[PDB]
Amino acid sequence: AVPFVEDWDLVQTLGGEVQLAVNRVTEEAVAVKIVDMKNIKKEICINKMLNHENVVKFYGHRREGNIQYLFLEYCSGGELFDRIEPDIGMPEPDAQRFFHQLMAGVVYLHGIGITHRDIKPENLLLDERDNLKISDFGLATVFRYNNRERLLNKMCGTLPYVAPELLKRREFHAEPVDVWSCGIVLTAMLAGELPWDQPSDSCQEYSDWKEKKTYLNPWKKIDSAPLALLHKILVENPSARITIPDIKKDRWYNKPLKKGAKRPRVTS
Ligand SMILES: CCn1c(=O)c2c(C)n[nH]c2c2ccccc21
Repeated sequence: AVPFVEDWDLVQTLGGEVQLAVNRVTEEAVAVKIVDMKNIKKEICINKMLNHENVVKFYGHRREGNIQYLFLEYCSGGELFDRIEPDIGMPEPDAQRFFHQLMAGVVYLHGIGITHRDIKPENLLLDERDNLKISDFGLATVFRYNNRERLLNKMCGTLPYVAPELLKRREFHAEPVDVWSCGIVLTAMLAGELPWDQPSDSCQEYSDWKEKKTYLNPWKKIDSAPLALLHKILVENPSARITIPDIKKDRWYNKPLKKGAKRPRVTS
């Protein structure tokens, strides 16, 4: 009915490319991922299955020849990456809250049989109230279908975030890989640095971690409570690695640290 409601002005480059689009009539904002098909099909397919408060909402897609347009939730708070101060990290209570939200999103995805495969701060966006949303399902895949798990073998992800089994084994379970990358994200949040270029014994920093030399860099900056959680996540053997239901029982995970968003108040 309302004449111009389907018109969106592309106002600014967010990061093919991602454009911030604003509705001509309502002024509602959305992100438009523009992909020059000249993976997308899978990405759209996967997005249509998604509906969760810690996952970037998918509004739809439009053809237009060789260009694919994916309409996605706009996250005005930007990337989590930008909230991490180099060599420092961020306040522990903030890191805990983002970690809780990240686990909520991951539990949701795993519950529907989807693995993201590329969790890292660049792919974790923040809304207007600093709620974290998992983004970019370009590398995502179905690991469970009709209640049967399929083992993965494709090497996907980003080296500093990738689990060591993906470098050492032909096949591996999907879920522990996403848990591992969440561990590296937690490290980045608390220390403002990545612990190693990749989880290989040829990597001095990685061997040092396996030898428990936590008086070294990023580890010494942590705090014993979140560090004990990291000791459970960053375990080389994915079969021994902590699972999400057990992360949710962790002492640090459950430690009261952060006050809720401060609301207006006065005194009489
Ligand atoms: C360029 C990376 N990027 C996105 O991909 C995206 C999406 C999708 N929604 N909101 C954003 C977004 C918002 C602020 C800054 C970067 C962003």
